[PDB]
Amino acid sequence: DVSFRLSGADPSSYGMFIKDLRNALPHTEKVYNIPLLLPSVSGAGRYLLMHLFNYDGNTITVAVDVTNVYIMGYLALTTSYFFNEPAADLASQYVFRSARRKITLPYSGNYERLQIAAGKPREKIPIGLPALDTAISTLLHYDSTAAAGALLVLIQTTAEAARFKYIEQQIQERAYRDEVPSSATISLENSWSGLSKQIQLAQGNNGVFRTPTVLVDSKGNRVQITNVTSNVVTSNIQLLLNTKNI
Ligand SMILES: *[C@@H]1O[C@H](CO)[C@@H](O)[C@H](O)[C@H]1NC(C)=O
Ligand SMILES: NC(=[NH2+])NCCC[C@H](N)C(=O)O
Repeated sequence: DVSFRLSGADPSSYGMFIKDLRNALPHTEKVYNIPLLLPSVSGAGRYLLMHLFNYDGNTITVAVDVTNVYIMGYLALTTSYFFNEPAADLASQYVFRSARRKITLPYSGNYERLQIAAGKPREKIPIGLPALDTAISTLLHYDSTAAAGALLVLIQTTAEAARFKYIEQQIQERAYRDEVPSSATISLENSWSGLSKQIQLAQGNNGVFRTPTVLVDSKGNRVQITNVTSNVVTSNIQLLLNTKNI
């Protein structure tokens, strides 16, 4: 398990949490020095538990699929909540079985559905450590519209930060003041599957991507990534989605 406490949190302790989260994900290979997530894991070992504590010390436990860093569901007191998705339904066979009741949320966990449920795109939802504290608090008591927004915050401040150092740093900058994600942040989130694939394809193509990946940089300019010498590959991305899952 990994844990993060918002009480006394600062950029350093958040950084330690994200490092723990990355290190909890199993891999047998690295591809261009980036850990390659496993094609599959059977049984309960597929799921990592993240224990998150809000500023008041109340807690939720979030189940994460270790092959893709997707959040499947979470436990709040004696109630479990899962996305309306076959993969989350499967997760519910292994995690939080001692919950007194299980609620299936009225949406799947992908960005498009969550944004529809929340009533706003995540370009408009502030993120940061205060937003994460709020999100944990929201998830403690069921409200599906509010939860969709909280889950968008949760996904970006945990999973997305684990995947990209740039995103981790963006959250560190928002340790004491929320701010909507940069356009670069959104671009990276949207491109993880694509980048993971092209980095793996580059292995037998002399470090060259079979298909260029288009991204937005910190400045707001649109740029093409074509090979593994790009800063996004050498410095930023921290986990690769296995091509068998793409
Ligand atoms: C590879 O990407 C680097 C970094 O962006 C770029 O400067 C260079 O033009 C590219 N080289 C090749 C051979 O694709
Ligand atoms: N990167 C993440 N933690 N994403 C959470 C979403 C998980 C959800 N099961 C999905 O369909 O993606």
